[PDB]
Amino acid sequence: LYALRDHLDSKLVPNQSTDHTNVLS
Amino acid sequence: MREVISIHVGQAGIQIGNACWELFCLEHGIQPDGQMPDAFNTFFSETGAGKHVPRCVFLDLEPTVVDEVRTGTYRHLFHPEQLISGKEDAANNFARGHYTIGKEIVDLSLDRIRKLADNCTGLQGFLMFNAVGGGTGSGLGCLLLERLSVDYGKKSKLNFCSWPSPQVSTAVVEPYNSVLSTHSLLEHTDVAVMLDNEAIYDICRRNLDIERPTYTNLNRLIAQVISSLTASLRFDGALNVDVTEFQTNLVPYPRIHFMLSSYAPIISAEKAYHEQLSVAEITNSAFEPASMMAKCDPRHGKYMACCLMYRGDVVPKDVNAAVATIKTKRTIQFVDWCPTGFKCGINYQPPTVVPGGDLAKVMRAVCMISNSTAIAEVFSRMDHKFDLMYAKRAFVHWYVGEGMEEGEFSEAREDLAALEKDYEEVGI
Amino acid sequence: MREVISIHVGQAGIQIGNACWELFCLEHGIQPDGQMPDAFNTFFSETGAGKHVPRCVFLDLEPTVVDEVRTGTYRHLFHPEQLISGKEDAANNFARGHYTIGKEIVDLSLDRIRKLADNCTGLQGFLMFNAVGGGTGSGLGCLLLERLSVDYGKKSKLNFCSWPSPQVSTAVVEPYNSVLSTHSLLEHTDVAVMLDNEAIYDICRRNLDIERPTYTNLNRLIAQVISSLTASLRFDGALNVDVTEFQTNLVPYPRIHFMLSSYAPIISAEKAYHEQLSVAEITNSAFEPASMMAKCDPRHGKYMACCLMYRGDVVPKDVNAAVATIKTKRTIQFVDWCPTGFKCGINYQPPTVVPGGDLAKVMRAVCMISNSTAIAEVFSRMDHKFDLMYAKRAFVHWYVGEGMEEGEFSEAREDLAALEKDYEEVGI
Amino acid sequence: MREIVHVQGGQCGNQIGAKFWEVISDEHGIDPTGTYCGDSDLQLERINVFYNEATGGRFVPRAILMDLEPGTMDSVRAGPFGQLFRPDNFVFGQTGAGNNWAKGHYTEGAELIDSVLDVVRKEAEGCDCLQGFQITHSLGGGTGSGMGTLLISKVREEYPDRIMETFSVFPSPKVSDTVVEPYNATLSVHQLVENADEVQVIDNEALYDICFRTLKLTTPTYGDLNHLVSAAMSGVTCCLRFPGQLNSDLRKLAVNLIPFPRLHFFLIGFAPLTSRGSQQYRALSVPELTQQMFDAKNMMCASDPRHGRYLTASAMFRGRMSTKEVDEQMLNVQNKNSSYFVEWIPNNMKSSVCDIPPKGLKMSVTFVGNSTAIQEMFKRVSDQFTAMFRRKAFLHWYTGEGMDEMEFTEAESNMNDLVSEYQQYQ
Amino acid sequence: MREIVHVQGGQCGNQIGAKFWEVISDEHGIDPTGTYCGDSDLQLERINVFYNEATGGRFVPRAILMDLEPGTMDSVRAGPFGQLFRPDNFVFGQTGAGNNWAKGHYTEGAELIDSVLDVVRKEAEGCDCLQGFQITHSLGGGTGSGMGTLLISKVREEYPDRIMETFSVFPSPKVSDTVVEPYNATLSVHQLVENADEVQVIDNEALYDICFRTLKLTTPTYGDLNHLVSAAMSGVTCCLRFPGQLNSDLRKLAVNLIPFPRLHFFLIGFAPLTSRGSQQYRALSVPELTQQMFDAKNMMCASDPRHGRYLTASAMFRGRMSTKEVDEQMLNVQNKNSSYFVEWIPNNMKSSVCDIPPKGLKMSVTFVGNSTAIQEMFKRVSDQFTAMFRRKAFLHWYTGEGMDEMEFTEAESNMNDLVSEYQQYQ
Ligand SMILES: Nc1nc2c(ncn2[C@@H]2O[C@H](COP(=O)(O)OP(=O)(O)OP(=O)(O)O)[C@@H](O)[C@H]2O)c(=O)[nH]1
Ligand SMILES: Nc1nc2c(ncn2[C@@H]2O[C@H](COP(=O)(O)OP(=O)(O)OP(=O)(O)O)[C@@H](O)[C@H]2O)c(=O)[nH]1
Ligand SMILES: Nc1nc2c(ncn2[C@@H]2O[C@H](COP(=O)(O)OP(=O)(O)O)[C@@H](O)[C@H]2O)c(=O)[nH]1
Ligand SMILES: Nc1nc2c(ncn2[C@@H]2O[C@H](COP(=O)(O)OP(=O)(O)O)[C@@H](O)[C@H]2O)c(=O)[nH]1
Ligand SMILES: [Mg+2]
Ligand SMILES: [Mg+2]
Repeated sequence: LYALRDHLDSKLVPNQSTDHTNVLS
Repeated sequence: MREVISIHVGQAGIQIGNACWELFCLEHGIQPDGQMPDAFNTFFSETGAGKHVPRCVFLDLEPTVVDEVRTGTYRHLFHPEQLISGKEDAANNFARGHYTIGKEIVDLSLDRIRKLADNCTGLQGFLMFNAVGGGTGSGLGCLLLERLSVDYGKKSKLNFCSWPSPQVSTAVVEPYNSVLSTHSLLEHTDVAVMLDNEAIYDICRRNLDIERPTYTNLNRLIAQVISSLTASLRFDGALNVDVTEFQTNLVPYPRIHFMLSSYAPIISAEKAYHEQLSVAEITNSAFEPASMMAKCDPRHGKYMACCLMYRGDVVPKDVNAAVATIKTKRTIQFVDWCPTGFKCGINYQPPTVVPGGDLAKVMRAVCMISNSTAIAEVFSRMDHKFDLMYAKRAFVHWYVGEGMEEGEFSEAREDLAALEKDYEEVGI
Repeated sequence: MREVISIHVGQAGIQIGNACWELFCLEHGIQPDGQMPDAFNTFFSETGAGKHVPRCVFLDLEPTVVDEVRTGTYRHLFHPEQLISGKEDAANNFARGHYTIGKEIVDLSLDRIRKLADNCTGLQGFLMFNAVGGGTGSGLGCLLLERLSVDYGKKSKLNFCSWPSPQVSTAVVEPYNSVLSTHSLLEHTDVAVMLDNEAIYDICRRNLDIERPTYTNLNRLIAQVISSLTASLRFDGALNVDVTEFQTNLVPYPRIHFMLSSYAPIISAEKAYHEQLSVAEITNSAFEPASMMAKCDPRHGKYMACCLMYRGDVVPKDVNAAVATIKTKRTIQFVDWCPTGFKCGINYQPPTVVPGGDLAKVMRAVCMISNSTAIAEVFSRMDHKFDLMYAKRAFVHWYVGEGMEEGEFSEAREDLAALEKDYEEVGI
Repeated sequence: MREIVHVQGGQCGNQIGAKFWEVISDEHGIDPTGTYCGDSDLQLERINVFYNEATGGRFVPRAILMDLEPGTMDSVRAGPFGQLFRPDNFVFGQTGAGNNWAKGHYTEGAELIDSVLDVVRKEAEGCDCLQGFQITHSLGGGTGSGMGTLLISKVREEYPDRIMETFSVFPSPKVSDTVVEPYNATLSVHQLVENADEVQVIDNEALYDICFRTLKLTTPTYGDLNHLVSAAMSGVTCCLRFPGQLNSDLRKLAVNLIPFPRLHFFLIGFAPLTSRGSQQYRALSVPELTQQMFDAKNMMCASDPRHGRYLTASAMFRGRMSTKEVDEQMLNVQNKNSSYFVEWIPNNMKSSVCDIPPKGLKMSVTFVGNSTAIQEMFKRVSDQFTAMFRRKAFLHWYTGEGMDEMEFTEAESNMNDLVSEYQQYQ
Repeated sequence: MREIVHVQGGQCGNQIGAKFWEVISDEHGIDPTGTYCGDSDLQLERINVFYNEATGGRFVPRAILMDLEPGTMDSVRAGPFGQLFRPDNFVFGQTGAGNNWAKGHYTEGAELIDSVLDVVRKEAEGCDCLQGFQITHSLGGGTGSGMGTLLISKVREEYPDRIMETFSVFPSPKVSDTVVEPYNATLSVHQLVENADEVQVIDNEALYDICFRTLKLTTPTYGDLNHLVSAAMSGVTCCLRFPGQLNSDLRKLAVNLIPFPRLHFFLIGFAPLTSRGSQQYRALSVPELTQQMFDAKNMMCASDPRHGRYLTASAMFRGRMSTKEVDEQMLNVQNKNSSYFVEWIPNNMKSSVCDIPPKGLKMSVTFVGNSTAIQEMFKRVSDQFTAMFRRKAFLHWYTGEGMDEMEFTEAESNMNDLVSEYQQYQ
């Protein structure tokens, strides 16, 4: 039914789900 | 258990009809014979062994538009008995399309739609499609609407009428037809949407970089608006805004039920390459004061209640951000007795594009229907277009010559004046 | 994230931006289609799956150059609605570009820069490339500052002006356009520099040792000095300062915002061979009075504030050593009330070289913007040329009958003259 | 034992409670097919609080899906864990209460209220002695706020002494859909104050503040949005389903959080809440969790606690942790924020510890607070209401269904009296 | 225990903490991945001073890196060892205050200051009692000098009884960047003198002067100047975390170096600072390192101490030493260089021997000397201010955004009374 608006961007623990500089040494 | 009956009356009613059904057929994946190679139950039936017949009726007193689709490509797509061809045209007469030859054809129309209504219980409303500037589209549509109010008095009616334009006219007696029609349209339509033709013309200019097309994408652009409005009925969505709530959600008073509409993006392949189409700017272009299909500048108009259907890969979160910038920006004035006035209905399915058409494939699109006091200036230039035609009784001689009584035009003018003063007291 | 929008008024402004945007395409590695094979976000937006579009608008009244950009190889690099063209030339008239044939195109270009600005938050300002003597570059330039200043009242503006040059002028009525342009340029821009044409012509005559270049050879130098100015906004550096710091470090009074510019080195393939381009060498050469980009000798003037942008493999010690030797030198004179007149920003990413142009691959380079009291004689000769031309109505009759009254000419006279008295009173 | 019967109403409610059963079933060890895995007696010794044996070895939740739009529970069936509910608990709707409180309470409020009350009794007296009624619904929708509210009336008039609570969401201050928000909210809050033991307040964009600042989320979803309200929804009753050192009850909270019978609106928070940049270097200790109940950005409700004083706060800790710096951590937060607490109640804060942590974690806490911050939301819907009556609009289609002008006026005579008894106590 | 809460303001402050945290982490034996290695009790014996446990065994710095431009801490995070800090302690500005004192302090930075105040009291109150706050910044730019002293100003009021440790990088005399140097420097120093308990003066070309003349560095970058001051922070707080024969802390320095409260501006030397050609040629003992300490060529303030008298002096000795020679080697420098010390304080001294040196070295020293040599620096930033100010220089931005002419006049009165007091004590 295309549950994209319920597509989990979280896991079992609450949180969420997984998605230069030249240093002068 | 969930459906809508569509009625297409008038010459422009048929042409907006076959554009809507060519779009819905390729949207459902059904074929011009009726069968695929439960979303279809809101616009079609079953014809036995897996086929589908549309829930429509086509009505026109003049036959060359009805037999045109009877001979064309959607011959056996439609059931051949609601293609109600008349005998002779009303010839830009409200009076002829309502009094002389209407009574021999509304008996056939109401008997057909009686059988169309009883195919399923749980009907949601009606889809009127007509042009009000002409004779048989306005007159026979008004006659058929009055029978619908006295028979199905508890059901919504969703009129989609092509109101005449300030410049593009292609008739003469449009002030006579539209002023006479809109009184009996007012107390018999539950919910109605204005469409001025040249407003589609200029947004074809700036958004589609086409210089001058014909009526075919006049009607395809409007058909995408119809598809996006009823996609909450049809397809599964995140937040569904059905017709039975959309009727009672935008309309604040029993008489102010005339609304504008806009659609964004209507963008060709010229510039779909060049900008992203995300909610933060599609809503801005939808509220852009030259993008509606009515040519009613709302900068001196005054907003009251708006309805937005986001279709595609749309999250409510950037919807909330995009509507917040509409609220905070000063150029759009919402009325001082309605701070929040917004709908955000979300559908998962992206809008479909006709093959070989001038539209381009977009991820997301917003359909707008909004109530504003701007529309008082639309009906006031009908007042100025009509009052000096009626000043010394031009073209009335055959309006009354068929059997209509002089003086009902002037009480209709009292009804238009009652409508203008209503829009002034709303905004104050 | 953060972005800055460029605007290009006049043929000279669009041709400056033409070499600018082909240089930025090399710098960020994008092809002319816009699609790469996040440092580009200050000049390019996003589009689709990998395309970028510049935040630029190409505004002329003549279509012979704007349509020629559309027809050329950089067609789909720009969004087609960002290139706005008119109908007919201003034709070296400040009256036409500001009053008569400007009102139908300022409102259209304002819409395009509106839709280009609300895409993201974090804007620093605007970069307006324009000429002065041209009718379009002064006329639409004046009205664009007038509209952008009153609604974007807290955002910076960068008027890069191609001021008329001393020996050659290649125009007749251009002293009229220059005084009228500064009538409104003073109260509406934030940072402006003068880029005189024969100062640049002299640069490419004794640094490139080419004696008949073209317009594109100068526009490569202007592209290089804009790229070296805004390289802090794009590439990470040890000491980075950008548009906000320019508006607060180089313009100590609100009404002195006229600066010079220079670059170092500007060397050909054979001249890169025979010297190492040390930091101290490319600061002495940038501070050479013959190296300035406005025919504006600082030998008989006093420096007021200075800013240098070191790009490439520059080290933070010899930026201090080159500044120290400049302080010790007596030929360069400073102002008494500014003991610490030096600002700089160092960057790592060296200036790129166009393959087939005229520059050479350099390890390091210096950009320059310096405010001084030496622009007093630059505008005092625009005073003198305007005197004997405005003695007895030279070409005045077509500015006064075509949009303005007589008296705006006189008002522009004390507006530029009060800038001369402002330049005199600061030094003393 | 004692069993909580769950009623789930509205489009918003049927998605909230679906994630509620998606988070309770997988923390109790039940697969979506109904079987069990997890080989622990702690997950099974009290499973009758929410489930029922089906004499096939599976557990069917004691949930009642109820709605007047037939697409909402259509998505529940298609979704994951969508084969737990009995089809006989489902009651459908075809005419649809279209974002309309009036037609959802009376016109189609009659032919479905007889059936959803049939289904609740044979889920009620079929047990030995029930305990309470949890109801997830919305005050912004039409059938979530009207049709579910008539259910609140009919349950209490049969069962007048049992506890019941509503995890209700509220209309939005900033970005508002379903434009008759004060109409739906305030006609329902009269029935909420006279006919409900607890009402816990959730704001949609306050949850947006949770995912924006304390979660660092770019584009979260209703799955996550209902997940962080089902964490506290789990936490209010997990101490009932599980043992602990100092156990607790819904009525245990009720007696010592509600001071006086008409104010029972609660302020629900949950801790901890981490990002990728808030999980690795962060100590998970009780003094670190003390500040996350008393953090306005960690609040699921729009009411800013700094603009009020907590009448009575309570916390439901979970995990392997000592019970005492529950309480001197609640003592020093009371002592430093003395001006943030009411003065005429000594030792305002309640503490309780459950000996089962949330699954996958080591420690959490669910905050419930009766506070005088809540009047911010109660006065914006009040004066959004008063702008819709001095010119009579949008209610003529309420009067056409029976909702005449009489009851709207005392809907405000009890609403401003509700906030007057709030402010007269500070 | 005693804990330091570190705050870094500005691009200078974030880079100077992007070298100090490295030189203090490897002193504690901490990997960039936060895991300890080194099997020593003494490194972990006081790690709570500058770090907090994360309930994972890994230690997070108690720093708050903060300014108004995102390019500074993105380069810190991308650089080595920059992962140790929280993105929660990182606070972001997007528009940026560009070399502007006024809009850093009043308009822009005050918008950000209510959220970075949240993260600084969380690192403050999270322990039982803090020792003090260490704030490193520069007095030349906008965000590090204008709003950098705003947080110096406000931490005075809620935390008055605890010490205020600050490093400030003063403007350079002969070659200075950031054209408005004295407007940022003098308008910051008045808030920096009644809201900071002790301030250390570091000058940019004096760091260069140590590089070219004593280190013989052919190629010094900003990282080479940054090591010189990172060793100065490491020595001054070494005895807090690491034991010794004679203890010393921040208040130990404060009560012995300030006799009069309006003067707390300190000179810093660091020894040994060897050119590596003669590193293998130089003996390492107390009687050779003390005259490297008392030396103008080893001064990271560009003031010759021979143009003044040492009011008070101190030395944080470090290493396996002899704590007799800790003190007659500075007895020698007092009774020979008699004129270089003040007369009405007999016995101007404090040695503070700390047992554990930096790794490899057997001896090291940071030197804190409160002297009237800084008179030349305060006069020089004064006449550079007043030559500009007499002709209204670069000021219409400052006045137009929330300041006026009046505030700059007492900015020079409490600049000038610092010089007038140092001549009273001369
Ligand atoms: N949307 C739309 N409007 C049209 C089209 N063709 C004509 N119209 C408008 O319709 C108005 C008149 O109505 P008609 O299209 O002639 O149809 P009618 O009202 O039934 O009148 P008849 O010609 O007698 O059938 C004109 O003023 C046109 O502006 C069309 O193809 N699409
Ligand atoms: N540096 C530089 N200067 C140019 C260029 N093109 C034109 N100019 C200058 O512009 C002046 C001519 O006027 P234009 O700027 O072309 O006039 P305009 O802005 O197009 O205004 P209209 O001619 O009315 O359209 C000459 O004096 C040139 O110095 C160019 O490509 N580079
Ligand atoms: N948290 C949450 N809020 C929701 C959800 N669905 C809808 N809402 C909110 O509820 C309001 C609309 O209520 P609605 O679902 O139409 O109630 P209904 O009339 O009973 O269908 C909107 O303002 C949304 O913010 C959901 O799944 N989760
Ligand atoms: N010690 C040190 N000084 C620096 C560094 N970068 C710049 N400076 C000095 O500080 C001045 C610029 O200060 P800046 O960091 O821009 O201050 P801000 O604008 O407030 O962040 C320049 O004049 C430099 O001399 C650095 O990395 N380390
Ligand atoms: Mg026709
Ligand atoms: Mg031109």
